[PDB]
Amino acid sequence: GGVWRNTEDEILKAAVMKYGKNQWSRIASLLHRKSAKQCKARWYEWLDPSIKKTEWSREEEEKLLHLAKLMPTQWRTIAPIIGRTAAQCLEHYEFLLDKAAQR
Amino acid sequence: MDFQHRPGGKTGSGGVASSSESNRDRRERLRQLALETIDINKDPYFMKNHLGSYECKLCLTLHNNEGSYLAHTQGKKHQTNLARRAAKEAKEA
Amino acid sequence: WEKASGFEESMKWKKLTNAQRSGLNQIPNRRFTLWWSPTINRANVYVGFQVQLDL
Amino acid sequence: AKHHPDLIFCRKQAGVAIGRLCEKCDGKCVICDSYVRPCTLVRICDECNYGSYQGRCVICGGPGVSDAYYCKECTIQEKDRDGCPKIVNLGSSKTDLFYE
RNA sequence: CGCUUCUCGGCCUUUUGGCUAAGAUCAAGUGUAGUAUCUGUUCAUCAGUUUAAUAUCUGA
RNA sequence: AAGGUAUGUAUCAAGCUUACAAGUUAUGUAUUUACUGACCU
Ligand SMILES: [Mg+2]
Ligand SMILES: [Zn+2]
Ligand SMILES: [Zn+2]
Ligand SMILES: [Zn+2]
Repeated sequence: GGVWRNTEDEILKAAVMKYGKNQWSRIASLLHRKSAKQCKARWYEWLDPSIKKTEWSREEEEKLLHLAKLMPTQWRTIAPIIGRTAAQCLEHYEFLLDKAAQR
Repeated sequence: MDFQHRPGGKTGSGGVASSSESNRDRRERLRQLALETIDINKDPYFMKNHLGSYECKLCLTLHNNEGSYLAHTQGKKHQTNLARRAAKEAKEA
Repeated sequence: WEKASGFEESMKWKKLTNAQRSGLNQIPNRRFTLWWSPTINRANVYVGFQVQLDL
Repeated sequence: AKHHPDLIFCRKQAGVAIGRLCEKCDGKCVICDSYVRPCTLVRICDECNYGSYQGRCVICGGPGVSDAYYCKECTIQEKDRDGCPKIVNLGSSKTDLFYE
């Protein structure tokens, strides 16, 4: 299911602080539900300290609305180019801005 | 038989433990993890009581396990309501 | 012949260290060898050295 | 029992019919519900021992095997001198488990 | 008195050393009745309601 | 033939060796996590 509540997010933050980056079985060894694939998936999808998980700018939105017209799907190719880079934060932006350009 | 390329094991091994001993070791391991993380954070309000549970000491709040404590570092900011106790500590900035 | 639970649906879902997980199952391999024991152990192919088991 | 708090006892006048326990519950006391020190036989009323219900388990309602007893700790508290301890209703356990 | 260098001590990364194919793989739990605890969360003057006392309703 | 039934220590003789050199309480809830009852095929 992969629900990822807070009491495992903070333990994952502690584990990545202790063990490292390319070492995921050793920190899935202490979570009782999760495998190492799900640990990689969250720590690069939600818990990465480089993720600017708020603050929608104005430069990146005028960037993506004619960056997601170049390659129309593919929000994992244009995720590092935007650098909002969660690859669904981009999809949140694009569906919100095509609601606000419709209303 | 491949005596070279069979998945090895050592004699007198005793084998891999059951689920109860494994996740008890997981809870002890996770205890050592959270203790060393708060030791690195140098938190002076983490207390462990007489029965293996965790307490925010300024907060006076109980916590069953480790991630119940170290997810109580964000709500109910007495953490900055010690600015009143710092004003009693020193009448200026 | 054998019928008994080589599928062994969820076996009794045990812990299986390493060599009991991936190693080869010796027991059909040795019951086949038991089964043709008169012709795999015949007394007169080379008729030199033979070794009797104790007891 | 003490475990399932919604089970109700019969509590009518105890006749001469000796209580019985199923094979799954042999040795259980009826009130304090433990295994040690049985001291006093169970006498159940005539409505809870009639016809089809004879020799049937006090607790489970399964087919009885051995005689039922109270503890010494039920005896000296005189929890045997109340009504007949025949658990009447089947409620919220071994019903939903049957539907599961 | 000041300046550069030298040596002794008060000391703030030291994990078992290196290399292979990250060496290699792995990691099942239910249902029932109840509690405790975090997180999220929010907290103008009568009259009778109610409560041990307190705190909803209605009143201007 | 090796590759599997480990090796590493501490006392106790034959094997082998010379036969030699030698005077802030609190609520309502969304909500996990822990815990209880010899609860249960
Ligand atoms: Mg080996
Ligand atoms: Zn009893
Ligand atoms: Zn009765
Ligand atoms: Zn019974």
